[PDB]
Amino acid sequence: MYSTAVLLNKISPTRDGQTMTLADLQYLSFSELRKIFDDQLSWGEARHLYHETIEQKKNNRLLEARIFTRANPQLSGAIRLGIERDSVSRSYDEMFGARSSSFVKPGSVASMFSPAGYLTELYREAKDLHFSSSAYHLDNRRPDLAD
Amino acid sequence: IKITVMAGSKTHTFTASDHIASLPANSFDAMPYTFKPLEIDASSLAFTNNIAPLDIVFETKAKDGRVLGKIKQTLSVKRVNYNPEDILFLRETHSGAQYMQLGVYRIRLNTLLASQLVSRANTGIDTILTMETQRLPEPPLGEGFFANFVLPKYDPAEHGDERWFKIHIGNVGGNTGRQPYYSGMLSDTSETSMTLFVPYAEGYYMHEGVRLGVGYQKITYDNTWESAFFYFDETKQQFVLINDADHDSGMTQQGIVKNIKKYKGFLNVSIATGYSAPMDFNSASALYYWELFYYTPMMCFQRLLQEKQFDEATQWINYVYNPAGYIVNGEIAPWIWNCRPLEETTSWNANPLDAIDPDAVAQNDPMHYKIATFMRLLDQLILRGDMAYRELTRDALNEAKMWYVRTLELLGDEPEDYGSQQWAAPSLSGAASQTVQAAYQQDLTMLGRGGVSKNLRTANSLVGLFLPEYNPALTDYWQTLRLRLFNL
Amino acid sequence: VSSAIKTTRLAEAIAGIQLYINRALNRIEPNARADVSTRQFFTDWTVNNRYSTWGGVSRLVYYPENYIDPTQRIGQTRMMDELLENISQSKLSRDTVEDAFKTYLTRFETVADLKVVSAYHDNVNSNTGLTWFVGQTRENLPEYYWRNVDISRMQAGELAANAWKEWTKIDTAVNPYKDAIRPVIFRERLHLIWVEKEEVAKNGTDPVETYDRFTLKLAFLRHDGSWSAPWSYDITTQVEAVTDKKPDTERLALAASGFQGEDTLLVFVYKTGKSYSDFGGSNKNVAGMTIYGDGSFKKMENTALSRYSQLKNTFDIIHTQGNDLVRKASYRFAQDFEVPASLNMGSAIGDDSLTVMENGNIPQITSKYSSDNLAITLHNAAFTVRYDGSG
Amino acid sequence: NVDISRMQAGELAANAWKEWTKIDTAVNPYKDAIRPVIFRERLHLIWVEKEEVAKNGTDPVETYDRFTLKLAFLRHDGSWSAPWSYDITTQVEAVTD
Amino acid sequence: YYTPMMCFQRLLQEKQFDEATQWINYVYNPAGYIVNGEIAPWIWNCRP
Amino acid sequence: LNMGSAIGDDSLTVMENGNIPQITSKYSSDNLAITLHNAAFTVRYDGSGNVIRNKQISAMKLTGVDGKSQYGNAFIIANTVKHYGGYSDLGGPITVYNKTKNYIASVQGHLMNADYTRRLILTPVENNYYARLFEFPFSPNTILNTVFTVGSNKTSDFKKCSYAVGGANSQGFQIFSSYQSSGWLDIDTGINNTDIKITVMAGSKTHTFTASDHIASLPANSFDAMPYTFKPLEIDASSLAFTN
Amino acid sequence: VSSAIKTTRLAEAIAGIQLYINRALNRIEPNARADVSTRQFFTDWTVNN
Amino acid sequence: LLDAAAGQSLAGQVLSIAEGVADLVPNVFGLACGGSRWGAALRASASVMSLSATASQYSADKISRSEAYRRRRQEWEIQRDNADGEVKQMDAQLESLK
Amino acid sequence: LLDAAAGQSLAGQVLSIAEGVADLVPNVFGLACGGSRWGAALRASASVMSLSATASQYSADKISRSEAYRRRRQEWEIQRDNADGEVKQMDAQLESLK
Repeated sequence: MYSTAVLLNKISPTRDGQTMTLADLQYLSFSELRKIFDDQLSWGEARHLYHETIEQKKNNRLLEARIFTRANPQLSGAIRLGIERDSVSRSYDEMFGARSSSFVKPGSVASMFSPAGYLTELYREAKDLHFSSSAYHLDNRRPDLAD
Repeated sequence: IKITVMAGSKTHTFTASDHIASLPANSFDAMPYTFKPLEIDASSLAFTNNIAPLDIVFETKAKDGRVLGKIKQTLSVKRVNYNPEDILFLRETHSGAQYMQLGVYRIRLNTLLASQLVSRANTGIDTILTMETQRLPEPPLGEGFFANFVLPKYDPAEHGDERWFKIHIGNVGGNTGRQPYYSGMLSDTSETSMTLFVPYAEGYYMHEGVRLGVGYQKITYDNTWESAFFYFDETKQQFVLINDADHDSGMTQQGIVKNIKKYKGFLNVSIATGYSAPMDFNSASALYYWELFYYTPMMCFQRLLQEKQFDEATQWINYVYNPAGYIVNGEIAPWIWNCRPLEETTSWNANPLDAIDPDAVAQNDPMHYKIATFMRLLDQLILRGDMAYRELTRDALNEAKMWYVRTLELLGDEPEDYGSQQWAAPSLSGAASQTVQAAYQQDLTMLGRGGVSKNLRTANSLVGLFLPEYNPALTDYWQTLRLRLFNL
Repeated sequence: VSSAIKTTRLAEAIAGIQLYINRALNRIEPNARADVSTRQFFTDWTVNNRYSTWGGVSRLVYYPENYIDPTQRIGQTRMMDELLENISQSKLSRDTVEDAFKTYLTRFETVADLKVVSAYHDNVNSNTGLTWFVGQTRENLPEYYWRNVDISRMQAGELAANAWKEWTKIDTAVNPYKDAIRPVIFRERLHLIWVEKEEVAKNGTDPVETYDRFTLKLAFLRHDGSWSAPWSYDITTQVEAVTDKKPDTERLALAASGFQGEDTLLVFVYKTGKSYSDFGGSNKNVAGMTIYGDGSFKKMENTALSRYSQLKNTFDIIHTQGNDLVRKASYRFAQDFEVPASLNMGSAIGDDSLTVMENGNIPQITSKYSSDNLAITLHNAAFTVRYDGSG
Repeated sequence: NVDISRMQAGELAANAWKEWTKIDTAVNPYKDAIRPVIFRERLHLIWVEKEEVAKNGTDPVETYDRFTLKLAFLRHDGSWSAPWSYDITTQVEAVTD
Repeated sequence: YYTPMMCFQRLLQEKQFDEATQWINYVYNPAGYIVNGEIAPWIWNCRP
Repeated sequence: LNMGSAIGDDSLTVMENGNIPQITSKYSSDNLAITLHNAAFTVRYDGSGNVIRNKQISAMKLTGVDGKSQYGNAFIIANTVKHYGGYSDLGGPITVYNKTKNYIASVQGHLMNADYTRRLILTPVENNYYARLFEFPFSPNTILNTVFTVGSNKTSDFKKCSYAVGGANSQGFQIFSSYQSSGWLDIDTGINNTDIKITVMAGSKTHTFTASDHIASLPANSFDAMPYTFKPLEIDASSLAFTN
Repeated sequence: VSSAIKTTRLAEAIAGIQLYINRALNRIEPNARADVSTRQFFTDWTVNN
Repeated sequence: LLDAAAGQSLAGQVLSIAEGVADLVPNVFGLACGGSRWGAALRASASVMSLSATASQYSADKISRSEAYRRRRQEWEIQRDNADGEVKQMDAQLESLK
Repeated sequence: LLDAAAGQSLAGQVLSIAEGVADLVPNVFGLACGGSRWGAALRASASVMSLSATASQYSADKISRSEAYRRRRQEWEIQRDNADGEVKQMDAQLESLK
C-alpha cells in the first residue's frame, strides 16, 4: 500500500550523501528500524521497509546460489550436457572475475561454511548487543577479537 | 498526554485537557486513561489498490521530556469495489476448459489430461511417461488468438542500462492505457521469442483494436502505430495484424484508416494460426503434473533400489534421466532429459526461502533436481559394483570394475582447489564489516535486474568475502571410486 | 581448565562469543539492547547456537540436493502416501509396482477430472485475499472437493504455482440440487452451503398432491479437518417464489456472502437472468436469508433486503451473446468501506526502565460514509501508565 | 476379448484369446439387455433395468414398467465406476408397442 | 498450561529436544517473548 | 497426427514440434478428400549436446563486423574439438571461419588475466610462435566472442592451423589456453524457401507444398526457432490401394 | 594393474568391448553412430552387458 | 494376501455411496406415496470411514510383518558372520597346535 | 497407519448420530402416513459405542507395537555394550600375549 521508493526517500540520505538503499538495511531488526527512524516512519511504513528488505535479502541469496550451482567445476561432467550459462552468469563474471570459479575444498578457512565463516556471522550480530558505553561490550571486554 | 491520528494529509490531535472522559487517580500505581469517542475525518486517504493506512499514536511525556510511553500502530481501511470489470467470474468453454477472469487477465482453473492418459495406459506405462505426453496441448481459454513476438539481442545503445523488458496490452475493456501483460529479460547472445494469448469478446476492443507493445526504459515504444495492433474481421471471421508493414490504407476495428506504420521494438510480430499451447508446469495443476512425471518415478526408483531390485529400478529412473538417450519412433531423441520441466528448467515456486524446505528450493531452481537425480544414478552404479565385488569370482570382479569405470566416466575428472591460496586473510572485524556486506549486496541487487559493470573489474584488493565450497557428497563419490579401483 | 585439553584460536573465539550471546539473550548481563536482541539471527538461535546446525541451514540454499528425499516431501499428496504404503513391502515384483502405479492413476484421474462449480472471495475487493473453490467429480457420485488460491501474489495476471493449494475431499454426505453448492467464510472458518430437493406430499388430502421441498444446509470445517452436522432450513416458499413455480425450466441459483462487521451470513436465492434490478419491493426474483452465529435464521424483509442491493454484481448471469452460463464469485460484504472492528495497541516500555504503558487498545471502531466523506469513530480508546521496570 | 487380426483362414491361435474376468459392480439387467462398448478408449458396460412403478395421485392406481439405462466404465485399477443413469421408458414403450 | 507441558514432556522423553523447547516456550522462556517485533514486558507467558 | 522431432546433420540443427492438429474427411460423389489443417513445424539451430552445440552455434550467433546477421553465410568448423594445453583450461578458443565474409569468430568461457595482453594465434605447431598464419588482437583486452576480419581468402591457411591459441603473448610465449581441431566440416546456413516442403502420397498421386506458395506467414530469418505454419493442405485421396 | 591379477584372452576381449560399448552409448566418445546404437542388442543392454 | 484384503476393503466404498444415493429415491407410489430412506446418505459416509479404517489396519499388518522379516534376516546375517569367525578362528588355532 | 485407522473409526460417530435423527422423520404421506424408524436413535447410540471400542483397539495396538520396538532397542544397546567390552578385553589380552 506504500511505495518503497518514497519510503527510502523519506529516510534518505544515509549520512553519506547517497540514496539509502534496501541493502543498507540488511542488517538491523524491525525494532532497530522502528527505533532509529521513529520520526520519519509510521508503524506501517517501518513494517513495509523491513519486509521488503528481507525479500531483497532472500532474492540476492537465491541469485548467488543460482550462479554458483552452474559454475561448479565438479559438474563437468556428463551432466554438463544439460547445463546452460545464464546471461546473468556472464555479467557476474565480468564484474567479479574468477570469483564464481574459485571453489575451495571443504575444511578450508576460505569457505563460506567454514568455522571462520561461522565466527564472522557470530561476531557481526553479537557485536552490538551492548552499547559502547558498557563494560560488557564485546570489543571492550576482549579488544583482541576485532583484530 | 495526547492521542494523535493521521488520515492522509489531515492530522487530528486529542489531549488529556479536552477529550478525557474521567481522569484517573493521581498516583504512582496504574493510571488508566479512557478517552471520549474520537471522531476522525478520513476523506484525504491515499487509496492505493483500494486500501489506505490510518496511523494512530499513543504518547505520554513527562515535563522532564522523558517518553513515559509511546505506541505506534497503523490501521488498514479497505474500499469496497463491486465493479463488473473488477469482479471475478468463471466461464467454461465448450471444449471443457474452465478459466477464471479478472478484467483483462484469464487464468486456467482445471485440466483435461486424464482422458488422454487412458489410451496411453492401454499400452504399457512406458507410453504414459514420455516427452510427447508432457507436451500435450490444452484447449484455449475462450475466444481469442495467439500472437508470436520476437525481441532483439540486448543493445545498451537502444535499450539502456538494464536488459529487462515489459510488454503491455492496450485497448481492452474500457481502459485506453497501458496494462502490464508480460515481463522478462533480454539475452546478450541471441533473440528471445514468445507466444502470448490475447483474449477477445464482442465489443471488447476499442478504436483501431488492441495494442501489444514493448518497453525497455530509456525508451517505450507506445507512440502512434508503434505497438502491434490486432482486430477481429467480421467478414473473414479471423484475427488480422493491422500494421505488419506500412500501409496507405488498411481495415481496422473502426473502418478504414489512412496512415498505417509498422510496429517498432519487435523484430517480428505475427499471428499463430491453429496454435494450441502445451500444458504449463506452473499452472494450478503443476503439483499433480510434477508428481505424475517426476516425483512418482523417483519414489519407485528409490524403493526398488532399497530392496536391491537394480534392473527394475533402472527402468523407472530412465523415465526421467538416461545418459544413453531415449528411443522415440525408432530414433534417438534430441532432448537430454526426458522429464520436460527439467529439460526446460521450469520454475514453479516463487518463495522457496519462506521456510526451511529443501524441496521448495529445488522447485524454485529445478536445476537442483537434475543434480539430485544424477547423484541417485551414481548411487545405483556404485551399489551395483559393491555387490558384484563381494561375489569374489573373476566374472564378478570384472563386472565390478565395469560399474566403477562407468561411474567415473560420468563424473569426469575431479577439479583442484583454485581459490584457497589466493585468499587474503582478513581481520575478524573486516569480514564482519557492514560496508563490505552492503557493497556486495548492492552488486547482487543491480545484477538481478540489469548487469551494469561500469569499471568492470572489481580490483581484487577489494575482497574480504568468502568463497564457494565444493559439494562434499560429490568429492566422496570420487574418493570411493579411487579406493575401489586401487583395491581391484 | 587443565593444560591437557587443546583447542584452536578460531574454535575458542566461537566458544567465547557463543557464551556471550547466551548471557545477553537470557538477561544475565544488564543493559542488553532489546532492539538488537530481536534480530533474525538471534530469533533462530535454536539452530544458530551450534556450528553443526548453522552449517546445515546455510548449505540448504546452495546444495538442497543433499537433503532431498524421494519418499517424503512437504506437500506430498495423499494419493502419493497411498502409493508408498502399497510398495512398502520388501519383495517388490515388477508387476507389483505396476499394479500400485495403476491404483495411483485411478486417484489421479478422479482429482484431475474435477471441475469448478462455485467460488467465494474472502475480501471486499479483488486486490488481496484468498479465493475459495468447490469442485465436482466427473463420475456419477456426489463427491466434492475444495481448495483456495492467494491472488495477492498476482503480478500482471500470472500466478505462481505455490500460491495454489491441494484439492481436499469433503466427507459429510452432500447431495445438492443441480449445482447449488458453494463455499463461504464466516466466523473466520470455511463453511459449505448447499440446497437439497426431496419429494414430499401433503397429508390428509383425498387428491394426493406431491410437491418438491427445498432445504438449505450449512456445515463448517472443524479444527481437525472433519465436517460438522449441517444446519437445515426450509426454503420451499422462496424457491417457488423466485422461480415463478417453475424450478425445472429456470435455473435456481445460490449466493452466500459473509458480513463480518455484523457477524452474520447473508444468503440469497434468485432466478438466473441477464441482469438484476435492486432488491425488494417490486423485484420478486430475489429472496434472502440472514443466518446468525448460533445457527438461527431470519427471513429478510423488504427494508433489510434493499441494504444489500450492490451485491447483485456477484450473482450468476446469462451471457447475452449466446446462452452461456457465466458464474461469478461471491464476495464478503461491507457497507461502503471495511475497517477492523477493534485494534489492540499492546504495551511499551518507558525511558530508563522507569515507566510502562499498559493495556492500550481501541475496543470499537465504526465507519460512516454519508454524502462523499468517510467518518471513522474510535470508541473507548484507553491505556494505562505505571511506574515499573521490566524486571 | 479376442484379437481377430491374428486370424489366418478362419483359424485362431489360443493366445489371441483373453481370460474371463468377473464384473463386480451390482448389475441387474432386464432379460438379456447388457452389452460391452468402447469409447473414450476404455471398456464400458451398458445395460437396462426394469422396475415396477405407479403414477402418484390417481384414484385408479395404474402400474407401469420403468426402464432405466445404465452406463459404467472400467477404471485404471480394474474396479468399476458408479453407473450413469437415464430414463428411457418413453423410448421402450414406443418401440415395443 | 497443562497441554503445552504434556507435549514438552513427551517430546523430551523421545529426545526431540528442539521441538520440546518450542512447546515449553509457550509458558516460560528466559529470553523473553517477541510481541509486535519487541520483547514483551512479562516474565511468564502463561497468564495465571 | 503428431510428427515429433528430428536431429539434423552434424548435430548442428534440430526440427521440433511437428504435428497436424486437425485432419478432416469428406466423401462426396465417389472421390475421397482429406484435408490437413494447420500443419506446422519449427527449425532451430541447436546441437543435441556436445562441443558443436555450445561453442560453434554461439560463434555463428555473434554479430558480424559489417553489422549483425551472419545468418545465411557459409562456414567451416572443426568436427571435434578438445582442450590441448596452456596455463589453464579456459572456455577455449573455438574458432569458426566465415567463408562468405572472410571472418574468424572465436568463443571463450573465461579469461585468465585482464591486465595481460591477449590475442588470437593460429599455428600448426602450438609451441612455435614463428610458425603462425593468423594473429588478431582483442578489440577490448577484456572480451570474449569476437570476430576478426581475415581480410583475404585464407581458407587453406585456416585449415592448416590446428591448435587455436588464445593466450598469444610475446612476454616469453605465454600460451594461456589452446584447443585441438581434428577434422573440418563445410556447411552453408542459407535456406531456400522452395526447399522447405511438405510432401504427401495418396496411392499414385503426389502432392508437394513448399514454403514459397502454401505458407501462411513466413518466420523471422534468424538462428533461433523458425516456426513454419502452412495453409490447409487439400489432398485428393481417390487412388489409394485399399487392401483389406 | 598389478601382475598378480590374471585373466584369459577371450575374457579380456569381452571386458574391453564391453567398456567400448558403454563409452559409445553414453555419448562419451564423439561421432558415435546413432543409427547403430538403436539395434535390439543395445536396447537390451541392461541384460546383454 | 493382506495387500489384497486392504484393496478389497477400499473396493466397497463406491458401492456404499451408490446405495445411499439409490435409497434416497421414494419407492412407494399411488395415493399413499413416499418411502425414502432419509439417512441413507449419512449411513453411506459413515460406512466408508469404517472401510477406510479396516483397510488401514490391513495395510499396517502387511508392513509390520514385512519389516519383522527384514529384522529377522539381519539377525541371520550376524549369526552367519559369527559362524564365519568361528571357522577362521579355529583354523588359526590349528596352526598353533601343529 | 494404525493411528489413522483409529481416527477414521472415530470419524463415523457424528454421521451415525445424524442418521438416527434423520430417520426419525416420517417418510410416507397421503391417507397412509408414518414410516418413522422408532429405534433409529437407539441404534445410532449403539453404533457409536462399537466405533469407540474399535478405535480404542486400534490405538492400543499402535502403542503396543511402539513399546515393543523400544524394548527391542534396549536389547540391542546391551548387545552393543557387550561387544564393546569384548573388544576392550581382547586388546588387553594382546598386551599380555606380547
